Amino acid sequence: LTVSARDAPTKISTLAVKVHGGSRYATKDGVAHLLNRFNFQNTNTRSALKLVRESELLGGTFKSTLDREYITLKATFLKDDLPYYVNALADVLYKTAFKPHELTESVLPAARYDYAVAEQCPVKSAEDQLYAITFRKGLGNPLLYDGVERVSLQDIKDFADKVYTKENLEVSGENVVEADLKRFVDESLLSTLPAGKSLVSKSEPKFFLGEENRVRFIGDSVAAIGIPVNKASLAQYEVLANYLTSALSELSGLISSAKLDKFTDGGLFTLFVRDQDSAVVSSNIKKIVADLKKGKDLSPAINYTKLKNAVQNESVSSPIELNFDAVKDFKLGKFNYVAVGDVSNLPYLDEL
Amino acid sequence: AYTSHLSSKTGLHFGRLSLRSLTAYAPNLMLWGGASMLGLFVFTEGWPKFQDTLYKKIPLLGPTLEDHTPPEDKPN
Repeated sequence: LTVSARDAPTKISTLAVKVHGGSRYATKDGVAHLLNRFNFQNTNTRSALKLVRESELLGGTFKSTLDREYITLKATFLKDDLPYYVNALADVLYKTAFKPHELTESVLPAARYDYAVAEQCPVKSAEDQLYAITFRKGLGNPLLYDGVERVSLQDIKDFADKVYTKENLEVSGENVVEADLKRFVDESLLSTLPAGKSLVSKSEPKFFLGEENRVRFIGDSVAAIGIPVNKASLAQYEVLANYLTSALSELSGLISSAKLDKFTDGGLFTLFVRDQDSAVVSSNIKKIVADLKKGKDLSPAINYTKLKNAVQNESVSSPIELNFDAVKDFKLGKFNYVAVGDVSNLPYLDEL
Repeated sequence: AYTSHLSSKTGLHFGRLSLRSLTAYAPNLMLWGGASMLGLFVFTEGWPKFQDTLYKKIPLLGPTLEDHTPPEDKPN
């Protein structure tokens, strides 16, 4: 029940209840996705239609987002309507109905749509293959439900009262008075929630290196490399991710994208090279690894990535507080590799 | 202060029909009643009873409808 807010002299408030309930904590495959798609269905005291048609008249919307670590319950609204929305999110966390007709009419078709829209992008396929071959049973869980292991409704209820506990959530409010938000989160149903355990582990997530996976796919072909990063060398890889996509590097025309997903215990640096024909992807990924196996001086990109980190920490307010100044050089060591697409013409890990 | 609820009402309705649509549709179907009454005034113009009761007291289209055939050149 860490409640934090940040005032502003503006018009739109934004509440968020973030729960450590992502794919990394999922018991079966896709239970976090199904609970996420379940989130704003009907409660025991208010229907899902009544919530939408009263929030429209009060001027605000609800959303809930899933990633590897979090289930985020966001409420964007007009500034002086705050107790309605804290009681709405408290009711969603405490008492949601969990009806099987809601599972079979809304939530399973919504999840089927989410899986079918993420299946067509070969970069999402390569990213989850990369996560799964780097981390095996923690962070390498599948992100979305695709029905390979059957998730019941009791599995969703069990995951819901496993992760919707008072020690496993944060409440964070943009443009909210912090004293009034703290007064409204108690005197609510976030005080009656079970004071469970916090699921985040301060260990290291037990990575694996040198792994490779190849997936058949019709369409664009992607070659992806992935490097697990500990807590110490996090900012060197952020400078590398911002250096490879900026105009400072000669490889920016060959790299489709490059990013570093950060966590509270390290992260994963992913790099994707994607187009429609395997000869260009093979040529480009061989050039990328042959240039990264020699050194790269990352010190030009420090102020650039200071700006980029300020930009991307304006949107989120998860501060990781990185150094950026002790970053001097990079040389590629060992890395996992995923080939998605025309894999009879994409190179293997031997040839990189 | 801070709004915690939404004080509302329902009003009156009986399915698809409200009273708000009745208020919005009342004067135009008064006009529709007038339009079809003028259509009846068209479609009963050759009728003699509606002529001698209604259509021959128009101040300029009154004497236009009658004969004044003399009672001399008709057999009945």
